[PDB]
Amino acid sequence: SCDTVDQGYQCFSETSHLWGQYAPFFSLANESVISPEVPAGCRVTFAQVLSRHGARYPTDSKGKKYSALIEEIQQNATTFDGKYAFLKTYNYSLGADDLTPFGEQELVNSGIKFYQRYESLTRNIVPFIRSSGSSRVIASGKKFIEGFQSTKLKDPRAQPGQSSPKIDVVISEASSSNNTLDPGTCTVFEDSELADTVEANFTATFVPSIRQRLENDLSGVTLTDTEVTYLMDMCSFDTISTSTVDTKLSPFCDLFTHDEWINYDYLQSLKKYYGHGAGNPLGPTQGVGYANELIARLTHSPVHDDTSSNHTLDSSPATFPLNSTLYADFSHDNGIISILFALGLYNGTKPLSTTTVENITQTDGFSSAWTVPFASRLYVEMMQCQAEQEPLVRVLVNDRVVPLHGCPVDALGRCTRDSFVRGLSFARSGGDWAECFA
Ligand SMILES: *[C@@H]1O[C@H](CO)[C@@H](O)[C@H](O)[C@H]1NC(C)=O
Ligand SMILES: *[C@@H]1O[C@H](CO)[C@@H](O)[C@H](O)[C@H]1NC(C)=O
Ligand SMILES: *[C@@H]1O[C@H](CO)[C@@H](O)[C@H](O)[C@H]1NC(C)=O
Ligand SMILES: *[C@@H]1O[C@H](CO)[C@@H](O)[C@H](O)[C@H]1NC(C)=O
Repeated sequence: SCDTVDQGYQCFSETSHLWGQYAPFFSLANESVISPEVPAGCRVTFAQVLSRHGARYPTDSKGKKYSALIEEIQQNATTFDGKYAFLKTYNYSLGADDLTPFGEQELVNSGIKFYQRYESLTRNIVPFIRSSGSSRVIASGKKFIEGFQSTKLKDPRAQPGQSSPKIDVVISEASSSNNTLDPGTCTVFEDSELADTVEANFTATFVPSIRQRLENDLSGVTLTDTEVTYLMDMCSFDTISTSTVDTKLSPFCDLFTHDEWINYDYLQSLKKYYGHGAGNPLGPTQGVGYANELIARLTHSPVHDDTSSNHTLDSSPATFPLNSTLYADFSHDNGIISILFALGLYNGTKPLSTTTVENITQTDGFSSAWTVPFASRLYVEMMQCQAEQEPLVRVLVNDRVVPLHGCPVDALGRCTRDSFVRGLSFARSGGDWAECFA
């Protein structure tokens, strides 16, 4: 009941919604001031979904550190009581890198939801599908296709025995690969340390108090600030790795107060903002490949790009068809942040304060949790309306209508295609990709 196909993960939302990019997808449809519904007189003629992979186990690296930290807490501490008792016996048995059962289901759900929302097209049109080449992203693509195909089969209006939807293109994450979904070739951006600095500066403003209380409660234990954030991370990973994802919040969660979760969440928005978003000088530049691919799709014309795009892939109709109506792309949070910013979507957002928490009003809709949670989705729609000769573009971020920037937006969040594309002059010029090397 608190976890559904349509509304996502609304369980314990006072905690679970502040885990940033470790938050399980939760729908923001009700938080949308503008209605997500197709307006009257309007028909959707195009839909692209860009999705993150689903909930996962910790990376092997982080998982070794979590697991070693907890042993140390077990070897050293003398008092494990009250909220701390569970820690004496806690037996680290999380897996590593792979999607969890819960994460698998999120993407099945996401396929169901995309199939249903665009049913008057998904009934007879097989989406053209791409995925960044990482096992968890690929597996996610296939779970999404699973749920989509299940729903098509049950739909009385679906044209049956069409080819299956499949992952048409797996884009390489190798270091030499031009990957629009998650670029790794911008040498100077790859070397950036802005995020780390910001992370440390902000963690120093709220973590030491927590560190202190933990050392106080667990006599014999001594912790770094970084270690405290590991036990904060465990609250998400120990909640959504288990069978009890829907019924029980991890015990890690209750070692920290709501106000500390607020800082945690904000910390997570900072890492993403200065790591991959407008805060980082080459962050939005990581999104221009995809933005140029998006424009080719919207205008049914050849990709004009010389940043992250692979030309062998994009100049062939087989691996980059221009008229497929429906498209699905699967990737990582960091690439999705860059793309969100390269598309102008958060150009109402002032650079985030590195010293003080900012609520979702101050940041004008930007947060890690609101943009790239586990199984995040972005939908780009093109629609044709009664009073207008031109197609109108509309964008939703996790079910929230996000008003376009760079073009004359109407009160429904939309701009004409031609003006939206013209607005994307930063991506059209290649953004700051020339600086990847000087
Ligand atoms: C572009 O894609 C092709 C086809 O998958 C591949 O073999 C080649 O490595 C890619 N080139 C770059 C620069 O990514
Ligand atoms: C546990 O004690 C060891 C050895 O004294 C020390 O080096 C380590 O930092 C302590 N760790 C924690 C998490 O308290
Ligand atoms: C890959 O991107 C680089 C850097 O933008 C570009 O110059 C090169 O020609 C591209 N290679 C392919 C196969 O698209
Ligand atoms: C968004 O603002 C950035 C901030 O520099 C600018 O480069 C970009 O062109 C703007 N994009 C749109 C669509 O307005």
